[PDB]
Amino acid sequence: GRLGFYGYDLQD
Amino acid sequence: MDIKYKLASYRICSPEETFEKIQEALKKIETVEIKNIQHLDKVNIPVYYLKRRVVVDGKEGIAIHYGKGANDIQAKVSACMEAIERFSASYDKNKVKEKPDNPINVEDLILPQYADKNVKEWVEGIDIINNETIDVPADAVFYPTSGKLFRGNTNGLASGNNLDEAILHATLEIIERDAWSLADLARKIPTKINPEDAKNPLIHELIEKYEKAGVKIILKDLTSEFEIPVVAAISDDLSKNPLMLCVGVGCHLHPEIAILRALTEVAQSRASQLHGFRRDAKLREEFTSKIPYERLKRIHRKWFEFEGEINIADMPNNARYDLKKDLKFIKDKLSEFGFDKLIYVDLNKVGVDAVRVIIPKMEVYTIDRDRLSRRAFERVKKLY
Ligand SMILES: Nc1ncnc2c1ncn2[C@@H]1O[C@H](COP(=O)(O)OP(=O)(O)OP(=O)(O)O)[C@@H](O)[C@H]1O
Ligand SMILES: [Mg+2]
Ligand SMILES: [Mg+2]
Repeated sequence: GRLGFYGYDLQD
Repeated sequence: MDIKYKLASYRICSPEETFEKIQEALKKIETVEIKNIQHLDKVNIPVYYLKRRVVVDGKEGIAIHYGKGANDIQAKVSACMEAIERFSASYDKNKVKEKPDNPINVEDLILPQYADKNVKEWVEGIDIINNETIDVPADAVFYPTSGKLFRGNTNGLASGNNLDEAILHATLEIIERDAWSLADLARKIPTKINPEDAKNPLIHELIEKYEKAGVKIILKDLTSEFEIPVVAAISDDLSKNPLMLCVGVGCHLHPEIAILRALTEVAQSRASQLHGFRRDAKLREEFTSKIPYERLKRIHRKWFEFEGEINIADMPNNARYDLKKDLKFIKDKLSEFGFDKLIYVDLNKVGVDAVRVIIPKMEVYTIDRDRLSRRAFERVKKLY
């Protein structure tokens, strides 16, 4: 879906 | 001017010194390996990982942290200082207050529809705009969390060489993700940045590294109302590999530092994808690799298309190479636009400065799609 990225975590 | 390292880092001391100073902390966080992974990509830009030992309730495991930079030591220190930042963020009962003395309005944090608004765990912070203590929810401070108020995330965590350095970095990150949130909502992202007039030699070196590797880079201006540069660097690989459609987003008072950070983050995104160690990287490998390239370029149209171009000379530059003065400027801009609180919590755990910054009303939609305020739409209208 999204562009590749880096910099954060988010819990599900 | 306490910023001694201006060209790439914008830090009070050298990356070499930072690495020397954090050796004890790196053992305290149970570091297992630190490695360069440049070789996975074709762009020749330094990207590091640090792997550390973790226990997730029952079983032993590994947490990984990536690092980015214009040179080797910067990328290595980046990985190390992320790992230390993230280790420092874990729940600490000694900081928890059950009765809030001066509670924040929890609504101002921008809550998901499913939010449990009954906060039982609070943490004391300092609002450095208004110079007063304030209590914020534990869910907004630690990482990971119970996730009662909202899903735990790492936005506004930062480490640094001193307290002010960590605060500035975490503040810039809050500004970054707010601006990225607005860009994600926007139907178009009209403004391209032409980096030709960069005074910084390292921007040219990086742009040239992408060209020779056959990676097309577009720079987009995401700068919000505060005149604090936010830049997206978007990679488009001539190989047409869908996984190499990546974004890096940099934010700084100096526009050339923002651009440097965007350019190195692109390489970091690409390399962590190719590494395939993280859950998100593995899943993107499995599912997104089957998504046709032209569909992705079509989905993310706004990132590649542009209505106009500006030069770096057209971009605001309010950097003063001094932390206290830089923080002063930002405080003024936040207050100016109704962001009347800038809160930090000290999270120093292993002898290294680490903080959470909380700026109520700043958007996090780019991270958590469940959190978006009514005011974002008007902001998008105004800027885009
Ligand atoms: N030379 C350095 N000295 C002290 N701390 C550093 C240094 N380099 C990076 N850090 C810290 O390491 C962590 C990661 O920094 P990095 O340079 O990778 O930016 P970042 O936080 O990934 O940027 P973004 O907000 O765009 O994701 C941050 O906590 C940052 O403050
Ligand atoms: Mg960060
Ligand atoms: Mg970023």
